Amino acid sequence: LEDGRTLSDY
Repeated sequence: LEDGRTLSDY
């Protein structure tokens, strides 16, 4: 998805 979605998570 996105790192912004969740740092190194998404």
